[PDB]
Amino acid sequence: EGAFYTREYRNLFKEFGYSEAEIQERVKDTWEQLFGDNPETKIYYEVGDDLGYLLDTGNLDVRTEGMSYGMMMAVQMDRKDIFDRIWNWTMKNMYMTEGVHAGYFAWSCQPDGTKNSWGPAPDGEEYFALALFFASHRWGDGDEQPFNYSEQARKLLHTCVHNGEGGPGHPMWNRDNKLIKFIPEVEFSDPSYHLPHFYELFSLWANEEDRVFWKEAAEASREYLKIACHPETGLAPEYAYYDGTPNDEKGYGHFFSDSYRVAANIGLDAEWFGGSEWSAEEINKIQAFFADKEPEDYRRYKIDGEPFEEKSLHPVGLIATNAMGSLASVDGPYAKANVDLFWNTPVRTGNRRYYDNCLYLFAMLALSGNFKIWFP
Ligand SMILES: O[C@@H]1[C@@H](O)[C@H](O)OC[C@H]1O
Ligand code: NI
Repeated sequence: EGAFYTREYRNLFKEFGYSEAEIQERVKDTWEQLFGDNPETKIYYEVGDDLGYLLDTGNLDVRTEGMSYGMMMAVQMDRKDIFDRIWNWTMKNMYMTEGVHAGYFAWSCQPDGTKNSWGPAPDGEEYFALALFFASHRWGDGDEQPFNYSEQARKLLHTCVHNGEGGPGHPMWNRDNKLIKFIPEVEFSDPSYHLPHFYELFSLWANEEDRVFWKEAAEASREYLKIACHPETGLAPEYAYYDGTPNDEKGYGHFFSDSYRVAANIGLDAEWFGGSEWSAEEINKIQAFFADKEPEDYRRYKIDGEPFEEKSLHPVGLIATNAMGSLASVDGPYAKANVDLFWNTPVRTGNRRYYDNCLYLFAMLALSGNFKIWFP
């Protein structure tokens, strides 16, 4: 039974022989390297006395993906000051009050706050919402907006499901199949975007009129992942049609950057809401596929396993996600090897560190039993 029921979180590092002391030190060090004053590795930048943001070092922009990640990270680390700085920046510079996407958040902004687009990224919206629910539960709803956390979360999720009824907007979930979409105006998805465990919680805290829908979304996402992941390799494409097959129209139909998060999501869902036969077997397939492969040689692969000449742009993130997946198969034949590989992998430096490091800290929290559900 998941931690949702027991309220006890598995410390996989510890179960695999690591000392509690070293684990505690490592988790804190990972945090400082990302949010502290460590230019070579940090991804979080403070601005003034009330603003802050995560920088996509590789594209020199601020993404809701990063901001939502930063907020989730801050609440897990019980750092309201960081959470508030980031959320404040998001509402001030990313929240859109105009255009067909009003009510959502511009997916990419320049460091000075200027919007690069008026299009949103659904995976950011879903992270903002849960992060906000957790903030409300850990610290309580702030008196002045937009710090009225739970109200902002329910408000945002309302838009995500009902947008397009009272106007020209589009919902972020297809109302018929209950599946999250790549972006509001398309009818296809992105496997890494599916977070059944997040929806389960939304089915408890979102507006009551949508609680049934969210329970249905969680179930729909679990089924979706079964058809999206290759049956032999376990690899999922970055983009995929609702039918499950890859959408390679623009080159996103293979196993690359986006895809890595699938294994992490499966792991966290298993820890929160319980393991499943499918999840364990899925992780065993992915890890098995990488068992005879060296990090320095990780490539972009077709989901059937065929290798491209191109190397993985974020091999450290891949390592972190495969390790985090071990939560869905603690007795798997490669579980220990993956956790050890991650432990022996340093936080990344360079202009491509952003994505790797985000996946890195999430894996560190989850594997140490510190990526928890915060109840009212
Ligand atoms: O924003 C991320 C980008 O920084 C990385 O390079 O590829 C995956 C994206 O999600
Ligand atoms: Ni030590």
